Amino acid sequence: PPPPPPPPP
Amino acid sequence: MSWQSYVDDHLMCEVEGNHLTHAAIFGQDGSVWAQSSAFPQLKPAEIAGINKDFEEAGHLAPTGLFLGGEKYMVVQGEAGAVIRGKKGPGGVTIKKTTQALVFGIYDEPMTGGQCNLVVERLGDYLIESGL
Repeated sequence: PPPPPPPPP
Repeated sequence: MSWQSYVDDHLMCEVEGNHLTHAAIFGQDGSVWAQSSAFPQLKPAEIAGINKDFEEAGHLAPTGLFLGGEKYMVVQGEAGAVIRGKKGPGGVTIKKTTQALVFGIYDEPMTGGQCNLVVERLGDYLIESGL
């Protein structure tokens, strides 16, 4: 299971 | 923000007038987090060889880096961190994060340096984000 996508730079 | 937009907007974006041909973010288990529309089907042995090459630099160099069965010559990389390959005028950069693998595959007229720029800088951001 992929972790959540981090907030975009 | 989705994993797909990370590929679409931060890997497949314009770099000095050029674009990657394929790009993807993989978990180190070999699962796709997101990939471009025609990113090669990576074999389990290709993922295992990539993981081993990061753990032991020089593992793939004498035999070649393989992506979807396509052979790349291992060129200069960063031990434990960045794999770089060439196939004619094209090539590939694989940047390791703590949990993932960031892929970028390019063709001429895009250069290896432009591919390194987009792939390694996104991988750096994911590392700095705890991934």
